[PDB]
Amino acid sequence: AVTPSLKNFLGSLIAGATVLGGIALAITAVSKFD
Amino acid sequence: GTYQEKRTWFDDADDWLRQDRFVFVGWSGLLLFPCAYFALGGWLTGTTFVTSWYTHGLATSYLEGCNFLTAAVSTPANSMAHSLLFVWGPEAQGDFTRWCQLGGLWAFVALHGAFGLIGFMLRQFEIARSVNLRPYNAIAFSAPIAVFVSVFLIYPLGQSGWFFAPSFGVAAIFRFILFFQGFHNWTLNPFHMMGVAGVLGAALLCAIHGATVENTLFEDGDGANTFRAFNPTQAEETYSMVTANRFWSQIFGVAFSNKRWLHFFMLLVPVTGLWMSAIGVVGLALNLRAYDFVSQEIRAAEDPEFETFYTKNILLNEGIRAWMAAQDQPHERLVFPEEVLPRGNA
Amino acid sequence: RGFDPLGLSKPSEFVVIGVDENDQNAAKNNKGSVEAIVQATPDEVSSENRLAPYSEVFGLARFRECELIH
Amino acid sequence: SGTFNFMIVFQAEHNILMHPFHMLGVAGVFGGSLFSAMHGSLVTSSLIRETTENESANE
Amino acid sequence: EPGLVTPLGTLLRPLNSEAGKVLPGWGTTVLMAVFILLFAAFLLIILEIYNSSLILDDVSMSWETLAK
Amino acid sequence: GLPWYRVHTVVINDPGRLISVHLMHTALVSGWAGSMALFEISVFDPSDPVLNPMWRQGMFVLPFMTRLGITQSWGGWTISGETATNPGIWSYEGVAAAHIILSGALFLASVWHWTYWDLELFRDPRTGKTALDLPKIFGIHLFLSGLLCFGFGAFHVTGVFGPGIWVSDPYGLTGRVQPVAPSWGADGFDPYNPGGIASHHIAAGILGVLAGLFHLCVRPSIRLYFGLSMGSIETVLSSSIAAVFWAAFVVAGTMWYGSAATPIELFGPTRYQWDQGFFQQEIQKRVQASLAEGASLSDAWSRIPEKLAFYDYIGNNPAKGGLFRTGAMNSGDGIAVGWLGHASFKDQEGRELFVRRMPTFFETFPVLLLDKDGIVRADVPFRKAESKYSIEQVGVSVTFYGGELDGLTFTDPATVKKYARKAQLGEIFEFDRSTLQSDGVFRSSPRGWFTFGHVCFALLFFFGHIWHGARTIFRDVFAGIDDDINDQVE
Amino acid sequence: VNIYGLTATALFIIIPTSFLLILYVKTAST
Amino acid sequence: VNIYGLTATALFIIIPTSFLLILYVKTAST
Amino acid sequence: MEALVYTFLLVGTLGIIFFSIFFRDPPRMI
Amino acid sequence: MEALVYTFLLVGTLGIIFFSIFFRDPPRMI
Amino acid sequence: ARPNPNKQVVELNRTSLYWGLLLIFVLAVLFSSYIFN
Amino acid sequence: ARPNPNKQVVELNRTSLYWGLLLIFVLAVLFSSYIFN
Amino acid sequence: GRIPLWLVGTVVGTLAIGLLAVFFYGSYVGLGSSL
Amino acid sequence: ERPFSDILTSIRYWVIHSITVPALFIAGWLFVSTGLAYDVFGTPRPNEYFTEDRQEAPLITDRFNALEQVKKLSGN
Amino acid sequence: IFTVRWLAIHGIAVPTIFFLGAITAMQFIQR
Ligand code: CLA
Ligand code: CLA
Ligand code: CLA
Ligand code: CLA
Ligand SMILES: C=Cc1c(C)c2cc3nc(c4c5[nH]c(cc6nc(cc1[nH]2)C(C)=C6CC)c(C)c5C(=O)[C@@H]4C(=O)OC)[C@@H](CCC(=O)OC/C=C(\C)CCC[C@H](C)CCC[C@H](C)CCCC(C)C)[C@@H]3C
Ligand SMILES: CCCCCCCCCCCCCCCC(=O)OC[C@H](CO[C@@H]1O[C@H](CS(=O)(=O)O)[C@@H](O)[C@H](O)[C@H]1O)OC(=O)CCCCCCCCCCCCCCC
Ligand SMILES: CCCCCCCCCCCCCCCC(=O)OC[C@H](CO[C@@H]1O[C@H](CS(=O)(=O)O)[C@@H](O)[C@H](O)[C@H]1O)OC(=O)CCCCCCCCCCCCCCC
Ligand SMILES: CC1=C(/C=C/C(C)=C/C=C/C(C)=C/C=C/C=C(C)/C=C/C=C(C)/C=C/C2=C(C)CCCC2(C)C)C(C)(C)CCC1
Ligand SMILES: CC1=C(/C=C/C(C)=C/C=C/C(C)=C/C=C/C=C(C)/C=C/C=C(C)/C=C/C2=C(C)CCCC2(C)C)C(C)(C)CCC1
Ligand SMILES: [Fe+2]
Repeated sequence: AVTPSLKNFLGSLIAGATVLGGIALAITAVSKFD
Repeated sequence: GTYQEKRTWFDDADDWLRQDRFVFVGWSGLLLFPCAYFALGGWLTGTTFVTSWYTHGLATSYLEGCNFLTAAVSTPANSMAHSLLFVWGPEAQGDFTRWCQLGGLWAFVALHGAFGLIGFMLRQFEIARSVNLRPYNAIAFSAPIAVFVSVFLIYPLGQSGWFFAPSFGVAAIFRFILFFQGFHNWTLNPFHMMGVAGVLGAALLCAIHGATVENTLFEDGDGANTFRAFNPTQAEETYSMVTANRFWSQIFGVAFSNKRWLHFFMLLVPVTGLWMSAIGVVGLALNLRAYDFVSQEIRAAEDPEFETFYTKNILLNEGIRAWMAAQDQPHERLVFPEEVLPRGNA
Repeated sequence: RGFDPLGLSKPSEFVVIGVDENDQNAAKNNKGSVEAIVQATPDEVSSENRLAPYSEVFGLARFRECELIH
Repeated sequence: SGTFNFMIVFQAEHNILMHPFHMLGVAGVFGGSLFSAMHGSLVTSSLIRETTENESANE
Repeated sequence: EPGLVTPLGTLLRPLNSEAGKVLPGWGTTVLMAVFILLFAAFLLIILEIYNSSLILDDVSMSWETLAK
Repeated sequence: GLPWYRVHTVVINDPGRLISVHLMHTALVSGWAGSMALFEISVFDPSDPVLNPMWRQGMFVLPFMTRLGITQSWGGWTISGETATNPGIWSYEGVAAAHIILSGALFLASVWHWTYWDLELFRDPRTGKTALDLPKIFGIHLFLSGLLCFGFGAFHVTGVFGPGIWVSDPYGLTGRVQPVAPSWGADGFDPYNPGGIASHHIAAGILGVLAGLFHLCVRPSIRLYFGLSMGSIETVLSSSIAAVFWAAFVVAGTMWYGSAATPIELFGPTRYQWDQGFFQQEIQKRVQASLAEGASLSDAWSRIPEKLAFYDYIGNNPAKGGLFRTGAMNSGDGIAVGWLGHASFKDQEGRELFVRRMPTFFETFPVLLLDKDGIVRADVPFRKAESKYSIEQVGVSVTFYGGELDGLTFTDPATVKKYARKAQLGEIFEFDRSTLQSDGVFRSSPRGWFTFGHVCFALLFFFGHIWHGARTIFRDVFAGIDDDINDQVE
Repeated sequence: VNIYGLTATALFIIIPTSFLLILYVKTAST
Repeated sequence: VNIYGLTATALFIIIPTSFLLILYVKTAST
Repeated sequence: MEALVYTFLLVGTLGIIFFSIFFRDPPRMI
Repeated sequence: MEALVYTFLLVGTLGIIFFSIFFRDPPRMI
Repeated sequence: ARPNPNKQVVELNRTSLYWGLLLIFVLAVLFSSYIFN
Repeated sequence: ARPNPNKQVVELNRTSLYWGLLLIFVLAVLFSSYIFN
Repeated sequence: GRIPLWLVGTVVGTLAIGLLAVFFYGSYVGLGSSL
Repeated sequence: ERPFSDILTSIRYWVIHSITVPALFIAGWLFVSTGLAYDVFGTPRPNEYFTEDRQEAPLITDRFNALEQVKKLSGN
Repeated sequence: IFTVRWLAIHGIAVPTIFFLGAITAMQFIQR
């Protein structure tokens, strides 16, 4: 079923969403600071 | 525009991103700056502390005695050969200090360098559209991208491994260059012979146009420091295109007459050179190399009197292959008696 | 029965943009820009078209017929 | 091919790639080509509009 | 001046008719970005499968697999 | 007037001539394929498929017909080992004549749309000028794209109405066109699964239809219009050049690495089957399958097929080629005539020695005789003056098992070197270098040539994506920038 | 000799040579 | 085959073909 | 055979270099 | 080899005959 | 020196292009049978 | 039908003829060494 | 400003060329010194 | 503000970059001199290249099984 | 002070002084 390979793979996409999401919440903090 | 649509959060973010500043961020800065910073920072980390003793079997760091010339972020071993070597992936499995030991810090730099070079080329687009210029600076930078992608990515994805990629170091390039002479005979591929003419031809247009302008200048100051006499907002030009035409027309025979065509010719000569050398590496990635001339290998086979410098080069390629490949390809586990390698005498 | 989430039968007004310049024997081929903000006019089913009769895809009278034939 | 033998025999006897003068000259032409591709791009990319679009920009 | 009118031209005429009409605002753009980010995750499935960077239990990815 | 490189932009304004040109380019591409097929079936040799196969003959468009189920000629021969009962109308000659009559049809349609370029279909209402509803015209083609994609999977691969696709065994020893059933689990993404191919076209066929009905009905946003510049005919060009080299890297990679869509018995083995020892872990596997019951060596090697000892030969590897070495692989080192049997190299004390194989890197690798354990015992040296490991001070003899030299011995100092040099190349063979006047140096399989073309084309199309991508965004300042742009000074 | 060697060269020379001559002769007659 | 057979034909076709094209294209541009 | 095909293409390049110097398009000022 | 060189020159002649009928220079009166 | 006043122009209309190209191909159909022998 | 208003003309001045013919001959000097092998 | 710039660059430029001499000194001694 | 000339002349600049600068340098000295750098990255010390088992350069020759194999070749 | 220009300097200037502490101590490591 689930493998150590796919467990680490689905750890990578949620790692990817925190980075791209954290940057998208970084500008929207700064751009609303004007 | 011109119908009063409202402003969304994305519109507000764009003004901060395309605000004039000491360094331009833009939208491409989100792709450029965290991918370019980790590339060279991942290069300086690997060349300083990270070994290569497990991958190739040779020291490559300042922490091992290698100087600036002999330090290199080395390619992974040929065991993996096409894995991306993720720090979470099955060849590493989360452990960082064992991830560097398998040469996986090479792929951290090569892959974060590729998305840097996409981002830097995108940087030249949105700055040009902001200042409303033409995109030819972006179009020239594709030729460094075609050299990067073909040599560092297409070539290992055609050969048997990431092992045979170049390593990000000074002397490590110097074996990759010497790899291609013995094992490929890369100096007789005409796609490299058109690469050289692009490089040496563009070096010649950098030296003439920089000197023709500098010696046909208009006397506009009175101090002999002639750099002082240039108000950059002036309507007239600073040198004499008529005189510069007649100089090379009588020195060389044919000269330029068109300042628009000239600087575009300086654009075309280096870009065509690298693009016609990215094609040659593609053939090497499949080992479709121009190694031999058939009608002279036959003639040298039957006659020990005929030779050229070509047949003298085929022996020297045998001297590179039969000698360095014992240590260069350690995964091949091969050893040589000192009688099986070709020599001359004494 | 008042069941319409997602606004699928809302009167969806449009805006029309003029065409741009191909005009190869000219100095600048500009852009298309905004001309008029028209309103949506559904269920004109004029029969000179014969392959697209209604004036609107998102018109309430067409989805009624599309619910029934389904 | 006569040149290509001279490049090989030279580096076998003298190791030209590990000499800083060959390192300067290599930077002399990689820098020289970059300074021609970059300069020649920006002059083309700042040309003033004087012709049509069917006619070439060199006119 | 007029063009030329054909039997098949009048038939396909309402297809090439509304050239210019757009939706105001943002439209379905946020819904479009959902399908891109899924399809980008879909390619990282079939790449890291085919790189053998993620290993599944029923594939084995060789020539033996093709023969049952 | 124009330069020589802007001559084809007279078409960019009016729609009607652009069909006429796109018909003319379509007439050539088909007319190539009809010409390439008739040229090649007139030079095809259906005699010896086990040993002078289709791929070694050096051949381009005929495996792409065989893969979708064309195995019979009007000449009456087949591929797999029989003759034609009846070829039917869709054969090698008939498909070849199918494209040419198609090409003469599309030639004439170009001539019509060139003369009657001015149609009321193109001049839109409420302006009366040449325009194209570029989003809605995409839905009409995207609908019909997946509809052909759905029809190909449900019928032509599944075998409900079409014939199926080519499916082999793992080792190329057999295989032909049968219908296959789609696989829907995680095995459908195994690229060596043929069931993933039929599963793909049914799944992606439906979604393209659903996307086709979407883009017909939903107009694009005004914010997304001006961003991607929807109102110009070239923003689709720069993206269609962008899409097609994403295709061409995928198509080149699955040819080079091998897939279920590139069977090895049509295109020849990869380079990754040589160096990984894919065949040597099968030949040695089947020897132990017949020595475990108990037999002689010449018994088990007599039971190994002649074909599987032919795939294990470095002269079939496409990476052992040359860029300017033209033509067939059979022009390289002759038509293969027969297999010459497995050589075995015995010491003076009878200890069997092993030949270090040649990697696909060095043009020539010097011969060696490793022992059972992997230590150099004998070799043909360079320096014959000082020599202690040479074979005449060792006494290596060669024995053949099957083939043509079945159960022979040689201790001759010339003949042992003459076969130990051949032992680097995998298995030993006999050829005839007088039939095609072969030169003796190898070439590359069409797996190797197809990979070269569709990377050089793809990496060139990357430049085409930039140039037309930069032309759409910077369209207003193509003719040179305006007078005053000095507003940008800080 | 490659029999197709000298005739792939000859077509490579003469066909783009004759291409550029046609464009030049119509130019200089203006 | 005459090795010079197909290339004496090819030069016989292409060189007077390209001769007449040059004279025609400058004519039709008048 | 090819030894005279090579020398055609060498002196062919030297042909244009003669014509590109003395029969060049003369640049006219203003 | 020559069996395809012959058929090029046959259908080449039939090419001009197509172009000489439908793409002829139209004879304008007076 | 002086411009030559003998400058004339050469022309070849389309109905003469067709006699030219049909001349060349037809005798190329003729003689190519003999060149290959 | 109507005359097409997209009729443009193509030109190739003499300084571009010389870059053309010198391009073709030079790489024909280059690659012809490899075609004959 | 307060400190003149010219003896800022002298002190830094000495300590940069002072820093380079260590790496040449460390080339003959210690690791990689070939002994 | 700060046209980059006044930054390198002010005394508030040199009261900040005279304390954080050596503290960043001395911490860079300790990272290697305490042996920490050999273990946080994994390069072998000069008394650690050859163990008693192997007496030549290491070699992996297995793709998925490298993690436990390198830990044997490390002598650990 | 958190400026885009300041971060660009201190993203580079801070790790480079940390590394010059390393290489200078690498020169005094005996065999
Ligand atoms: C935007 C800049 C950027 C880009 C383009 C990359 C790109 C890359 N990085 Mg780098 N990286 C970055 C920033 C970036 N990184 C930053 C800021 C850091 C510091 C934290 C790193 C640190 C880093 C390390 C340490 C490594 C990489 C690696 C990689 C590569 C693997 C990509 C991957 O697997 O992501 C996969 C994820 C995505 C592509 C995101 C897609 C978005 C998804 C699809 C949205 C859906 C989310 C959803 C909620 C998921 C639901 C799951 C649920 C069912 C549980 C790739 C070349 C690896 C590498 O170089 O390979 C050797 C590696 O080891 N990166
Ligand atoms: C789908 C492919 C495609 C299409 C439809 C176009 C269409 C266009 N291009 Mg683009 N282009 C493409 C691909 C494409 N291009 C690629 C891949 C590149 C990178 C090499 C370029 C680079 C490019 C540039 C740099 C320019 C164009 C220009 C043009 C315009 C006129 C072309 C012209 O006058 O050529 C005329 C062509 C000839 C007179 C003959 C050229 C001879 C070629 C080089 C070799 C012979 C052809 C070859 C044997 C056929 C093999 C085809 C191959 C695919 C197998 C037109 C809008 C021009 C433009 O936009 O200016 C307004 C322009 O300046 N294109
Ligand atoms: C029941 C569901 C189902 C199933 C079983 C399949 C089955 C399959 N699909 Mg399909 N697919 C489906 C639904 C399905 N599909 C749907 C609903 C969609 C959306 C329309 C698609 C869209 C789709 C696409 C777009 C592709 C597949 C592919 C595949 C194949 C698996 C991957 C493969 O062969 O690896 C081989 C392919 C890859 C590993 C893809 C590599 C992509 C790389 C990243 C591109 C590299 C280019 C890039 C620019 C780098 C160049 C520079 C570099 C050299 C440095 C297989 C036949 C792939 C295929 O064509 O197979 C050959 C593929 O590309 N599918
Ligand atoms: C009347 C229909 C028809 C049929 C049945 C055939 C049948 C054949 N042709 Mg012919 N051909 C036709 C029309 C046809 N052709 C036309 C009109 C042309 C002119 C363009 C050609 C040009 C042509 C050439 C040049 C060649 C063939 C070849 C072939 C053979 C194999 C085809 C193959 O494997 O392609 C496989 C096709 C693909 C891999 C394409 C996949 C689609 C790609 C990925 C594009 C997808 C983009 C699209 C937008 C998808 C998005 C939608 C999705 C999201 C839903 C086969 C005998 C080949 C052959 O063997 O030579 C004789 C060959 O070389 N044909
Ligand atoms: C070896 C030669 C070489 C180098 C070092 C080089 C360097 C550079 N050229 C640039 C530009 C250009 N160069 C151009 C044409 C050319 N450039 C050429 C050759 C070179 N160009 C040639 C031959 C041409 C002719 C076609 C153009 C047209 C431009 C520009 O416009 C551009 C510019 O604006 O310059 C100011 C800059 C790129 C900015 C950038 O992406 O940084 C960001 C950093 C990134 C994206 C990370 C790259 C990571 C790389 C790919 C891998 C990592 C490598 C390690 C960091 C270092 C390894 C070093 C070992 C080999 C010792 C930079 C100064
Ligand atoms: C070392 C040599 C080795 C062998 C050489 C072989 C060369 C082969 C390549 C030749 C390249 C020719 C390219 C085109 C030249 C051109 O456009 O000139 C244009 C000039 C224009 O000059 C114009 O002349 C005009 C005066 S007038 O009108 O002509 O009287 C004047 O108004 C104007 O300003 C002036 O520009 O035309 C001429 O005046 C001279 C005629 C040139 C055409 C003949 C060239 C071919 C014959 C060459 C010799 C035999 C070679 C055999 C093969 C053909
Ligand atoms: C059974 C077929 C077998 C294969 C056929 C192979 C044929 C090979 C030989 C072709 C002979 C061509 C001789 C010259 C023709 C000519 O001058 O036409 C002149 C006409 C003028 O028509 C003009 O057209 C004008 C309209 S417009 O301006 O063009 O829109 C109009 O004003 C005017 O009255 C009208 O005269 O030009 C055209 O309009 C059409 C373009 C013709 C040029 C292309 C011909 C070559 C491609 C042929 C197909 C591919 C073959 C591959 C080899 C090239
Ligand atoms: C990998 C990694 C990463 C990254 C990191 C980084 C990014 C780092 C950085 C780093 C850096 C950023 C570094 C830098 C460095 C620098 C240096 C080390 C320098 C040196 C120099 C020298 C030595 C010299 C100098 C000089 C010159 C130039 C000449 C003259 C003299 C003088 C002295 C002045 C991440 C996190 C992602 C993840 C984890 C891991
Ligand atoms: C009219 C008509 C007809 C006829 C038709 C025909 C006869 C057709 C043909 C067609 C054809 C017969 C075609 C052909 C084509 C060919 C081609 C199209 C080719 C191409 C090629 C190319 C393009 C190449 C390129 C290249 C080079 C140069 C070299 C190599 C590489 C490359 C690729 C680069 C009929 C009776 C049926 C009916 C109707 C009417
Ligand atoms: Fe300049």
